Amino acid sequence: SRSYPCDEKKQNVIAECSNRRLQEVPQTVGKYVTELDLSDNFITHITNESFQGLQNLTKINLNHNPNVGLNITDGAFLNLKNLRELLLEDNQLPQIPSGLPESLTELSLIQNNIYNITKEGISRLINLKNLYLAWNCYFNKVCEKTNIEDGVFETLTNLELLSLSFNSLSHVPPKLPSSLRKLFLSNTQIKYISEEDFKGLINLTLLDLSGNCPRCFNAPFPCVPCDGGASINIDRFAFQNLTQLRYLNLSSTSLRKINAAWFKNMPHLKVLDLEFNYLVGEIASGAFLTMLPRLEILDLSFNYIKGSYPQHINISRNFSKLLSLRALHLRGYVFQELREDDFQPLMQLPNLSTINLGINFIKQIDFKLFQNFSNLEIIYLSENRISPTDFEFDPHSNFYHFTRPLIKPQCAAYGKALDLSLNSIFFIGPNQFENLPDIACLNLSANSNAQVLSGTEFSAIPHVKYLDLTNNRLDFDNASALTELSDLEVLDLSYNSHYFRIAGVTHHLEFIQNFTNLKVLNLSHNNIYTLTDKYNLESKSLVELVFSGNRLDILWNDDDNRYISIFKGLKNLTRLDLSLNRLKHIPNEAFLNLPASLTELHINDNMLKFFNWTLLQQFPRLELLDLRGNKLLFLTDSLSDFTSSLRTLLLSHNRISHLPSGFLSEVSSLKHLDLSSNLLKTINKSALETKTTTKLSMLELHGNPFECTCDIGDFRRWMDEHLNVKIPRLVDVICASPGDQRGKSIVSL
Amino acid sequence: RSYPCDEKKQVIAECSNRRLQEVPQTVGKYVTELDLSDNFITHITNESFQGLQNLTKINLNHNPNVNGLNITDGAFLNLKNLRELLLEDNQLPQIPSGLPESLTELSLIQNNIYNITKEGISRLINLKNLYLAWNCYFNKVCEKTNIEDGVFETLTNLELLSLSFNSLSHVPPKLPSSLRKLFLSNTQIKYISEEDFKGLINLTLLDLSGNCPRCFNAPFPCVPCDGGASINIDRFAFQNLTQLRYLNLSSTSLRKINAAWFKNMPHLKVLDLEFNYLVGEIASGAFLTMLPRLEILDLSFNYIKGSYPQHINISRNFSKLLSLRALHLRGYVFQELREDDFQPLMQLPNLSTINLGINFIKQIDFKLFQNFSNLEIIYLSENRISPDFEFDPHSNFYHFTRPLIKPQCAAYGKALDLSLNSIFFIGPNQFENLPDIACLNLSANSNAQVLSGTEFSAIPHVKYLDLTNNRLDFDNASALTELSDLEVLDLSYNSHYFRIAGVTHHLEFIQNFTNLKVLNLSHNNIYTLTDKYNLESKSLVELVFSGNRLDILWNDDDNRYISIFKGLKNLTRLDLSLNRLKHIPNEAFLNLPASLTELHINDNMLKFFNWTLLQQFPRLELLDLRGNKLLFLTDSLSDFTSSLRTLLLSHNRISHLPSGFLSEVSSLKHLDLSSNLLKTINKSALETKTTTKLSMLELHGNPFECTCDIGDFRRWMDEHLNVKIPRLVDVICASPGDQRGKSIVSLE
Ligand SMILES: *[C@@H]1O[C@H](CO)[C@@H](O[C@@H]2O[C@H](CO)[C@@H](O[C@@H]3O[C@H](CO)[C@@H](O)[C@H](O[C@H]4O[C@H](CO)[C@@H](O)[C@H](O)[C@@H]4O)[C@@H]3O)[C@H](O)[C@H]2NC(C)=O)[C@H](O)[C@H]1NC(C)=O
Ligand SMILES: *[C@@H]1O[C@H](CO)[C@@H](O[C@@H]2O[C@H](CO)[C@@H](O[C@@H]3O[C@H](CO)[C@@H](O)[C@H](O[C@H]4O[C@H](CO)[C@@H](O)[C@H](O)[C@@H]4O)[C@@H]3O)[C@H](O)[C@H]2NC(C)=O)[C@H](O)[C@H]1NC(C)=O
Ligand SMILES: *[C@@H]1O[C@H](CO)[C@@H](O[C@@H]2O[C@H](CO)[C@@H](O[C@@H]3O[C@H](CO)[C@@H](O)[C@H](O[C@H]4O[C@H](CO)[C@@H](O)[C@H](O)[C@@H]4O)[C@@H]3O)[C@H](O)[C@H]2NC(C)=O)[C@H](O)[C@H]1NC(C)=O
Ligand SMILES: *[C@@H]1O[C@H](CO)[C@@H](O[C@@H]2O[C@H](CO)[C@@H](O[C@@H]3O[C@H](CO)[C@@H](O)[C@H](O)[C@@H]3O)[C@H](O)[C@H]2NC(C)=O)[C@H](O)[C@H]1NC(C)=O
Ligand SMILES: *[C@@H]1O[C@H](CO)[C@@H](O[C@@H]2O[C@H](CO)[C@@H](O)[C@H](O)[C@H]2NC(C)=O)[C@H](O)[C@H]1NC(C)=O
Ligand SMILES: *[C@@H]1O[C@H](CO)[C@@H](O[C@@H]2O[C@H](CO)[C@@H](O)[C@H](O)[C@H]2NC(C)=O)[C@H](O)[C@H]1NC(C)=O
Ligand SMILES: CCCCCn1cc(-c2ccccc2)nc1N
Ligand SMILES: CCCCCn1cc(-c2ccccc2)nc1N
Ligand SMILES: *[C@@H]1O[C@H](CO)[C@@H](O)[C@H](O)[C@H]1NC(C)=O
Ligand SMILES: *[C@@H]1O[C@H](CO)[C@@H](O)[C@H](O)[C@H]1NC(C)=O
Ligand SMILES: *[C@@H]1O[C@H](CO)[C@@H](O)[C@H](O)[C@H]1NC(C)=O
Ligand SMILES: *[C@@H]1O[C@H](CO)[C@@H](O)[C@H](O)[C@H]1NC(C)=O
Ligand SMILES: *[C@@H]1O[C@H](CO)[C@@H](O)[C@H](O)[C@H]1NC(C)=O
Ligand SMILES: *[C@@H]1O[C@H](CO)[C@@H](O)[C@H](O)[C@H]1NC(C)=O
Ligand SMILES: *[C@@H]1O[C@H](CO)[C@@H](O)[C@H](O)[C@H]1NC(C)=O
Repeated sequence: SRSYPCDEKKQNVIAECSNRRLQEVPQTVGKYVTELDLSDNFITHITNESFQGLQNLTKINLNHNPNVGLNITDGAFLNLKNLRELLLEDNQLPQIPSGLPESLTELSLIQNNIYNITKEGISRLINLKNLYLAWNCYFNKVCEKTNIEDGVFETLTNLELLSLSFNSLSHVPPKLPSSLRKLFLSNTQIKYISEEDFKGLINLTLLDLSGNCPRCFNAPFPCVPCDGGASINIDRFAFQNLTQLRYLNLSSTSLRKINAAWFKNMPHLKVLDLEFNYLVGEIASGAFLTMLPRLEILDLSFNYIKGSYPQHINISRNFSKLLSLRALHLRGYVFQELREDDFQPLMQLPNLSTINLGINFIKQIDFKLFQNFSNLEIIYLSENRISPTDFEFDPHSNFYHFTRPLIKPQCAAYGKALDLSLNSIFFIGPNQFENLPDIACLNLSANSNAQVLSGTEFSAIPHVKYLDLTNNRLDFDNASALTELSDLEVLDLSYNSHYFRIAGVTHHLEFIQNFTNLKVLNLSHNNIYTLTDKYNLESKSLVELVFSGNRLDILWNDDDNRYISIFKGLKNLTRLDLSLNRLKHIPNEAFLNLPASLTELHINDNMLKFFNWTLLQQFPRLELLDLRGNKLLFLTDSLSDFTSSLRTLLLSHNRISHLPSGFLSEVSSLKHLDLSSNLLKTINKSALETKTTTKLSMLELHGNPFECTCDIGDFRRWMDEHLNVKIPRLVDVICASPGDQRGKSIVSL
Repeated sequence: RSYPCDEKKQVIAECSNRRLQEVPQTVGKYVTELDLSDNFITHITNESFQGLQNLTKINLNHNPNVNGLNITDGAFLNLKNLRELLLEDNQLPQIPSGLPESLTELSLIQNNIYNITKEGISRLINLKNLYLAWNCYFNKVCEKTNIEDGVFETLTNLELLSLSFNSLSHVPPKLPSSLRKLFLSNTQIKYISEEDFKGLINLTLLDLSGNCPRCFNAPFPCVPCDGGASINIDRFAFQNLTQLRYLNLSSTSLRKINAAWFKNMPHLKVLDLEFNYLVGEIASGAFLTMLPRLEILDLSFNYIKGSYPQHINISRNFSKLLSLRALHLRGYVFQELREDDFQPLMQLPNLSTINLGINFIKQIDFKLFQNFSNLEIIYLSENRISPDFEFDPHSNFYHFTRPLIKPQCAAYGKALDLSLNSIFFIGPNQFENLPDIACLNLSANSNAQVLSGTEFSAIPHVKYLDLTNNRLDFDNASALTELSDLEVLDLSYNSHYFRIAGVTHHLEFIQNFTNLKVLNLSHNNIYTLTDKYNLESKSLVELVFSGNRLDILWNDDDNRYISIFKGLKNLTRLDLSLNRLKHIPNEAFLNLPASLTELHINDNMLKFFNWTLLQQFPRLELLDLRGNKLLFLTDSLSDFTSSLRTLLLSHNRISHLPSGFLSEVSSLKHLDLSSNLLKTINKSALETKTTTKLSMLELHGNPFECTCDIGDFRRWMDEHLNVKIPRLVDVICASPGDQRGKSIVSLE
């Protein structure tokens, strides 16, 4: 049938029931459901009856109930004989619930109020593979020191992952099972790591001891250093028997000195995180660098000496021993100048593909040094000074750094990438790119660049294919701009509105036609409303034009003809975005002059009161039409007369009060119709008049003010009979009248 | 209570933009000025104003609002005192027939009138001001304007005539000599003869701009004279224009200005010559000797296309402009300004404003601004220094008329605006040899430096400093402290480094200012500070903290910022709008300065507000909680404040009003409950023994139930007519249907 209140669907069966304002566990769930997600509802109480007839559930998620404490009686879950993954995060739980099923393999209890880790609660769960207990007591939270009953984990003999981070521990719990692979103990106020602490865990691949004896200067959180800001104290033989270790996080442990012999017996170490320490000394001289022959990722970010600004970065020769190194991060070291000889030790590494020098206030760089490298793919120099919920930190993300790729992947994919974003390159000199290697992806966003590009500024790197010049203040006064880059495929000129705003300066966009291979052009949020000389955009190649956040309302205004064909010369164009252009009306001749090659057309978030549906006869490839967030007052009754290509029609956030007789099913093409957040109070039988298939497989109707009287029943039978038409969010397809039905789903009466 | 207009005296009916479909027949019969603009009115007849004799002014602009306005012959003619009639933007195809002989002002701007006729105009002999601009222009489909010979001749009191933006081709003959102001911009007149203005001895303003326009880079469809020739003005065309004060010749494609045009023009004060081709004349400039009483000279946008000369070339004869107060040279385009290039201007005694905006200037020898007698405004924005219808028919077409520098900044003294330049850091000699500057603009220079307490030492008296839209790195606690006289500091939109956790942010310098009155930290995304977590000043009166992250600063797991504003002991005004606050901790709220009079927490997401806590705020006059998610008010609000005059609660989720709330506090003049969820206002809500001192209660936008029991509130309204409820048309019944859309003030 049609499931309510959850949306149920099957994979190699999952009832997503989240964020639905549910007051208690709905009882109408399907029977063959394996994975239920009740996250973000308003459930206050779980008992042994809440999931009575669903013994085929292997996964329940009750995270963030009740959002804006959750009461769970003992053994509530005890009957669920297949339950393996139980997620109870962010629930103000005061203790680990009693009587959890011996079946559990995964138990998350992140972001609760649990300070007593106890055998009664945990020792029964001998199938546990992952247990997450992070973030129950941290920062200035009002909470107790955490109590870990002795030997509480030693039963958990297939335990592979244990996370106790952001809890007050003081010391590494004794008696962990040697099954452990991943041990997270970040920000647990442990000052001292003894020889005994992990002697037994011979399978460990990840150890996280970060933020114990933190470096607190400029902490974005309440930060409590060890006494005299001292180093975490790691015993000489603490990592002796950790032969399988692959991931070592030692960020913010106030390290000044690394004991090289710590790495003696972990020659498979792949990822070493050493951010926010005091290692300027160790970076220039460290022995430990010789002990890391398989290391792929080394993170030394934010080791700057406070108030210190050395002229040069000082890199030990021993970096030349890091033969497997793939990515080196050296943000926040802070130094003025980068010279060829400062990086000799890295030049011979065969796999060094990422070098990250973000946020170092670098003033000058000798670009020729990147030339002398095996296979640099990513040169990240963003944010230097080159010149011509309810909690703040995601419990599931890295705490010390953003985890996203450095360069957008769609740019990096083209080849070698140079990111000079967020510098002070306000003008591109004639030699600013001399001695660079053959860059394919270049980022110059947010340099306050205010110049007049003219066909020569990129001569030294003519093979750029993806060029980001967003958030600058370019002065488009020359028609040869960027014409030197004849392989250019993607050009992003978003947020260069500064000069476009000014009537009196010129604005030349002619250079666009000069590329034989330009595919994607983003002119968004430029406030374009007047151009000089040539009023039209032209390209034989261009496939996608993004023109959001401009002033087509002025370009196409009734008293001016000059821009009536503005986009017509884009002969290859399939995708066009005209959103956010304050259009109240589009002149018919202007709509007719959009390229007939369009398959996708967005005019969302404007101000349209009317739309000439007849004009779609001229767009025989048009598959997606998006008119969301306008003021449209009705629809045409003749849609099938005007297109046989349209598959998706998005009409949400408009003012439609009536759906025409023979609308739904007369148009063969249409798969997906979105009428959410309109002014429909019913749907007439006659709009449901049916042909073939109807082909409609998705119809959105949430947010309309349906009159839930016996009038609607025609539509209800229709839904009942056309179960191939997915209606999402049934709990939001709600009745506005009369008062007895007000606020309920239309499906529930 | 008037309806549907809002009425008031000195008697004026403000009835605009109200969705009305006919002229209302329920307008007070005393009303003298009536404004019905922006309504949906389609028809006007001799009935529409039948009971409103005594009307002196009617505004019908822009009806119907989103065909046109149909007006019958004689519709208005029974209105015998009617002086001002405004009919702009109504798609009138003709001047309406049989208008009353009493009219002194008639405005027909923005219609489809291409025929000016005696039948329409010639008996309207009391006319002082006739506006017919913008009826045919650009690529509008419209006809060349036909002016019946002599049509203006009987208008012998006509002082102002505006025909701009119509296709005229020639100056109309037979203009009455009572004319003071004649507007003929963009009328396609290529030639001015000696006859055209021969009798106009009272003219103080002539506007001939946009005839033979300079079309290069035009922001509108532009049609040049052939060859781009200049307007052709006869040597004697201004013989008798002895009273002329304003002459506008912008965009007339002038290469050469004939000095003799000014032979008989001793009072010219304002001369506008933008968008011509006058680079040569600026250098040679015979005409200048003719204009020793001129006050304003606008020479902006005379740049030669694709010419970037090294220097500006200013004729020595500029020194004859002895009454010049303001010189505008935007858009000349030149590389460098040397002292010798402005010699001619250095002895002009009243030259207070020099405007060099948008010239792409790279180097300025700043010491040259000392040899000036009394420059008050040095405007150098937008250079290059280093270390319906598009146009408003009531505004200048060739430039914005706002002030160059903000008045609040210029009022302090000499002013220097280097906004939108490329001063990405202030070098150590960036300001030497400047005049004693009191108002300084450095907005939008992409400045990224660590200000450290010496960068402004050569202009140590600045009192208003604008550093907006930069990317400053707040890493030295002595930044700006060399400005001991500083009173206003704007640091808005410097979010760049503020949004990065790993860099330092030191705001300690705030404390060092003995005279700091206004501080703007808006839109900086402030969420973390280094070492010192508190703002402190003994002087500060106003702090703007909108668009930051108080949600993070005061989150529940961190206490370091719980007194962030307590040390602002003198503060009266505080804006916490736009900080994504879902809740304020009680301790953080009680730590706001006890001295506050005006507190804004609008446009957050506050679900709850602790009203109790207003006990700690005995000077609190204005509290703004608009644009939140508040579900309710307290029961006993007088228990908590005796000072509150204005409470703004619009756009919240309040559905029930507490007993006696409308008279509960009695310091309160303004209560705004618009756009909430009130269905009605119960009897218990109006119970008091105190007299209410409320004078404005706002309720539009609540979904009222218009059943018979809204009667009690209707009665209270009827009884409390001192309590203004504006916008009664929008105080609307949500129910029952068939009462839907109607103002609660109707029915049973
Ligand atoms: C110290 O360094 C260590 C070693 O790098 C670091 O360990 C990593 O922590 C992250 C953060 O939890 C782990 O990432 C998770 O891995 C699981 C398992 O596949 C994913 O499901 C998670 O993704 C979900 O959540 C994300 C964020 O909300 C979403 O982006 C996504 O939609 C998912 O729903 C998440 O990636 C990571 O696996 C470990 N690394 C290893 C190898 O185990 C540790 O965090 C550092 N310590 C601190 C305090 O930063
Ligand atoms: C060529 O130069 C001349 C001389 O400078 C210039 O004449 C000026 O035109 C403007 C634009 O109309 C006039 O400004 C108006 O003056 C009246 C009367 O005092 C005001 O009502 C107007 O203000 C209303 O409208 C404004 C804009 O909507 C609103 O901001 C304001 O709040 C009011 O509602 C308006 O200021 C100006 O008076 C004349 N100057 C003189 C001395 O008479 C002419 O515009 C120039 N020509 C072109 C095409 O630019
Ligand atoms: C940074 O914050 C500062 C300080 O708040 C801010 O400067 C202030 O801007 C306001 C404008 O919002 C100025 O107040 C105006 O002053 C004029 C001039 O006389 C008055 O006409 C105004 O009153 C009318 O308009 C108000 C609404 O704007 C109505 O409230 C009023 O009833 C009238 O209709 C108005 O009060 C104030 O003078 C300045 N202060 C200073 C010192 O300049 C600055 O704009 C902010 N910066 C940025 C970049 O946003
Ligand atoms: C300027 O416009 C361009 C082109 O539209 C923007 O780049 C495009 O960004 C969209 C996301 O908005 C990308 O689509 C996404 O790609 C991923 C990766 O396969 C996919 O998982 C997502 O579901 C989605 O489809 C698209 O690839 C990307 N295109 C290019 C050529 O980069 C760009 O972001 C806009 N610039 C700015 C500043 O907004
Ligand atoms: C060029 O650099 C800019 C600025 O660093 C990058 O912009 C960031 O993009 C990410 C990825 O989506 C956003 O989530 C960040 O918020 C952006 N930061 C800012 C300040 O805008 C940009 O993506 C880079 N361009 C490419 C092609 O890699
Ligand atoms: C300093 O310079 C900036 C930029 O020229 C001025 O900002 C403009 O202010 C006006 C007038 O209020 C606004 O209408 C414009 O939109 C603003 N433009 C920009 C780019 O922000 C600023 O007001 C000047 N400051 C002072 C004190 O004069
Ligand atoms: C990695 C972050 C270092 C924070 C301290 N610091 C240092 C500077 C700075 C250093 C050198 C030049 C200019 C500025 N700015 C700041 N904010
Ligand atoms: C006043 C308007 C001039 C318009 C043409 N122009 C000229 C320049 C330019 C000139 C000289 C240096 C840098 C830029 N930029 C532009 N856009
Ligand atoms: C370099 O990377 C290649 C390809 O992934 C891999 O085969 C090899 O192990 C790496 N070389 C070294 C010395 O680690
Ligand atoms: C760009 O193309 C146009 C016409 O297609 C041509 O006029 C112009 O010379 C070209 N400019 C170059 C290649 O720099
Ligand atoms: C049209 O677009 C496709 C890519 O979508 C491309 O292969 C082709 O070269 C384009 N046409 C021209 C003439 O460039
Ligand atoms: C659609 O456009 C054409 C002009 O292209 C026009 O003739 C027709 O009247 C228009 N239809 C509507 C409803 O505007
Ligand atoms: C012009 O300046 C002179 C000399 O400084 C002064 O005497 C005179 O009063 C000023 N006149 C005006 C109108 O400002
Ligand atoms: C407190 O503010 C007022 C208002 O500006 C001012 O008069 C007084 O001097 C201020 N306190 C100082 C400057 O210490
Ligand atoms: C508001 O403030 C008082 C004093 O801090 C507090 O104790 C009271 O519980 C709060 N009110 C609400 C509704 O939480």
